[PDB]
Amino acid sequence: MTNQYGILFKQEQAHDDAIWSVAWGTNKKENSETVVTGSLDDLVKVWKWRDERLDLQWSLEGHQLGVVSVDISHTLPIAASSSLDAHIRLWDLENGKQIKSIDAGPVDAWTLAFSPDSQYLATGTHVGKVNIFGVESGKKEYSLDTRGKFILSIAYSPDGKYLASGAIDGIINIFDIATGKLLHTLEGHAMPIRSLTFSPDSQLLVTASDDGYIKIYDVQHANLAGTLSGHASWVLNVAFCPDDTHFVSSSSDKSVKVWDVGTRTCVHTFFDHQDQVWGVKYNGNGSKIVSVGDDQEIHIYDCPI
Amino acid sequence: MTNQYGILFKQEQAHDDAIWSVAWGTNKKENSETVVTGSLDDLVKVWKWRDERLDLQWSLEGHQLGVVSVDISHTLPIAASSSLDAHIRLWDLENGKQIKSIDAGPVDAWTLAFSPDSQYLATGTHVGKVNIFGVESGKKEYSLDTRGKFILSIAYSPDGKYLASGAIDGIINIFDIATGKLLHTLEGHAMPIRSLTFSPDSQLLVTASDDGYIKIYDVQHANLAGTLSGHASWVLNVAFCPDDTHFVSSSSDKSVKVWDVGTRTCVHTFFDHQDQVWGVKYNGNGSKIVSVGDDQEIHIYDCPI
Amino acid sequence: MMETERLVLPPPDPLDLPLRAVELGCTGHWELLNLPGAPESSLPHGLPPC
Amino acid sequence: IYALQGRSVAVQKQISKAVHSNPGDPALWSLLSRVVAQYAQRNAKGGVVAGNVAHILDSNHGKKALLYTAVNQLAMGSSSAEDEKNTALKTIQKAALLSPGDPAIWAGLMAACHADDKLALVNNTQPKRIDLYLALLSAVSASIKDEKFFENYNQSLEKWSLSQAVTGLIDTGRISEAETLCTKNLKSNPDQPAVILLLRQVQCKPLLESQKPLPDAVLEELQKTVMSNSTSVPAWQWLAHVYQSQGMMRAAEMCYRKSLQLASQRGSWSGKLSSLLRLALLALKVCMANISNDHWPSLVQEATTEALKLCFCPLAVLLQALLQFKRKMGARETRRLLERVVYQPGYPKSIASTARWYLLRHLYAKDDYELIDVLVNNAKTHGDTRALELNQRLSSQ
Repeated sequence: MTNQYGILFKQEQAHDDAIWSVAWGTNKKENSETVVTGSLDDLVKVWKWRDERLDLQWSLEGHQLGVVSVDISHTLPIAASSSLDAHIRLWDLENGKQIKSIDAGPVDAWTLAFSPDSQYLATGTHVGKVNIFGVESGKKEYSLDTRGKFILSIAYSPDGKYLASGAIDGIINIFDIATGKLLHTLEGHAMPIRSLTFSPDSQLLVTASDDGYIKIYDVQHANLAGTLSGHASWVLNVAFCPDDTHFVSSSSDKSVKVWDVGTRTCVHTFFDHQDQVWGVKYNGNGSKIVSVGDDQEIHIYDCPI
Repeated sequence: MTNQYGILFKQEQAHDDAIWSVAWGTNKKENSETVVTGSLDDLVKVWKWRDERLDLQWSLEGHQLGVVSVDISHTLPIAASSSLDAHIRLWDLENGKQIKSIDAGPVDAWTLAFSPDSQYLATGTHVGKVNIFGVESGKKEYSLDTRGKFILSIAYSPDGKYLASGAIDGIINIFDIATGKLLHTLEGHAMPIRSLTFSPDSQLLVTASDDGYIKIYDVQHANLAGTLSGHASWVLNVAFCPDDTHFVSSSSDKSVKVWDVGTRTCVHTFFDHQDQVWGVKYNGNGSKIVSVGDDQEIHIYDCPI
Repeated sequence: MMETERLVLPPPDPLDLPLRAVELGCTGHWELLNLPGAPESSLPHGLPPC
Repeated sequence: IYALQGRSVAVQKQISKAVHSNPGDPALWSLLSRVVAQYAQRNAKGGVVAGNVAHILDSNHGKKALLYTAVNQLAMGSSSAEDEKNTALKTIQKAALLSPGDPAIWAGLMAACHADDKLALVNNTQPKRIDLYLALLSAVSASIKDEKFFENYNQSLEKWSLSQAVTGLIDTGRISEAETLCTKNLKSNPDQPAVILLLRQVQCKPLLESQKPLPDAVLEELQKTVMSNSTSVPAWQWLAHVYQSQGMMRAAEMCYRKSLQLASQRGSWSGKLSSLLRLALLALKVCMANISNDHWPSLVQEATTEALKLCFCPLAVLLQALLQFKRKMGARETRRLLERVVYQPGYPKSIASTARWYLLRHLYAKDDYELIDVLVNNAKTHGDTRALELNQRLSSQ
């Protein structure tokens, strides 16, 4: 019996307005399957995947303008969220109690990503800095900087000693986190990036563009070893699966395509999300897919191993 | 092929906030070299460059808000300052104590300038006029009138008999002090001017508007002799050298350039400030430059004769 | 408008403190002054139209 | 388009969406700051951040972005670390230096000066920056004269500036100058029922500053004058203060209630809390005199409940503490509530000191020396002069 990718769920009104960030954490080995979402309404909602559905755990708040990025930590149960007022919160994930509130000046932080051991929480900056705030202990441990434009999207390598930083002009800079020495700068595109993703066993780096193209690069060089041209309009987010077999992409043309690295073609395409999709993610394995659109819908698709 | 330009002194934190104007006066017949600066405070600190450094001498204050213009005199020991405080209190410079106080709001005074014989202290008003007060002799003998807009810059030709006035929207008015009759109104730039200066012997008038250009007009006619464009942001002050060969301009792009009028080119650029540079002046026999900036610092340069 | 008058003891207790309520800003932020007098809010006429 | 429908929350959300799409474009950030200043001014902190970001990303948008961020800081209050060089006054001053042409910056200067006066008064050190209101008003009028047409907006700006100048003159104490200004203004043009209220306020300041009895003619005149210019909660709250001054409390309560209804119908939010807290203060203070006709505690209860329904007003919880302490002074509930007020953080200094003081009095009533020394060290770990001195004087009578 063929196990085809199935819609398998739709959630009609997750938030009161558009949804912008989704994180899926199989942090707890028990029935946690924590899903966290930020949605421009100054609310961060914690959901759980109980048997076949999402039941809200709680909605927790304190945010001035819309929320821009959320992230969930694998090692410890802990969440982190940044908004438009450059103000970062850390969430307990057991009481919703805001352990710490890292402030920030007018230009410090745009997006977030944890360290594999949940210690550094690298973040972008409107004027090019990639300064790092040590988790739970320190503030502005150091500031790795270049000369350049806005940095929308930031990627972090899984193993370490890599930190990829997209830019508004469309250029990528990769810095090794060990010391901060810029390895080499990739020209990238002539339009913004909005998403950067590495791979598990991180040797391949995939970049999403604002012109609809997707570029595959090899970490050892600046070899543009791939280019994908299926999405009509912009592409906003790209995520992999725990094996280097396929990734999900969520254009701004209301289409989510699941591409494959081996053949670099769209193996399957989904047609939902009446308005444009802003986030996509994978669960603790390759099985399940989460997509969040501008319309207030959470979607969980299936993708057998 | 250029001379040896370079810093001599660097005051680390002169005031507690931005420094908005500066005046250098070799007032006494011997080598006194007193530098007076006003800031975003009440502070009007009076420094003295004795041999190799600035040592604070007076810290006099009577103001409530930030000082927008300061001035010094070459004949008497005296100084004047205006602020958003609606007051023109003029100091003594010998015991560090106030001499007088004139009530005048942004409709009666914006920026100061002493007379060639340091006797009248004309200022530029809001409704378009230029008001000429009398130091040590009262208030408001007479006001020249130009049917225009807010007036920002006031300059006196070194020999007297000429007064120039820039305005918001660009137009420039040249009066002759002898009769008080408008000689001619140049149109200059199309946005506010906020700095003007004659040349020694008063045959060359240098403007600096908000768009980056530096017109070089010619007095006794309306001829312009060229446009100096080398900045990348607003131009905030221009000071003309004691010998009629160079002049210094400070821009809002954190850079102090030194031009020469013979070839209309930039000889040397100083890249030493870290924020907007609000004030530049020469000294006596012009061989040093003072540059006060938005960051609290006082640079003194070396332009050998 | 029914009573038209009230007589009260102005120094009721010399131990206790009179309450002076000062209002700061449009977003709710109040403080308590010591000396007795009018309520004396800040920005009495509201925010200036910008 | 969204604002036409009166939605008034979607608007800010929509502009935030647009800025998220295109994180550059200083203009977009500046517009977000302006809308937050105008619509939904409860995200003041976000607005301040947005204005600062707009100012950073260029120089030529300095003008409007600095104006909007200064106004947002004004709306915020004094929610800072008492840090120099980043208060409202400094930023509005910076904007005034950038473009001294529009009248909004001058009005912002007026507001910043008044707010600084009030903050210094709170710290109770000195009123400063005393007499500049007349010059700024002249500047505002001169600047407005050269604006082509935003007629309604220009009228609003000039009217607000005039009112603010008169109030400032009243505050500093130069009654005569305010009087001459108002007289000249009314002699200029036919009467408008707003300025006459200002003339009433300036008139009635000497009188009622010293205890005196007033004739019913003036009081009825004042009430009619307030009715002339209705739909303005400030005026009504001031009238209620007048009632308290002479002392007709229930009438003051009614005036506050009318202001509350007016504020609630308008959809405003600050005015409603101001009216509720003021009414609660009136009832509790009148109760302080230990008066009969036990209805004022009920009014205190309802007002405080409404206040907590809206928001997290510390004054409301302290007010409940005082109501409980005064009526049925008691042993346990009052001490527990007072200690709860004075022990969890996130509370203003004055509230903590007052609650600490009353808890100290109750604890001295029911002697327990260990807790008393605990209170003494609590005072020590903060800055206080009054609790410890009173405890020392009355520990050995």
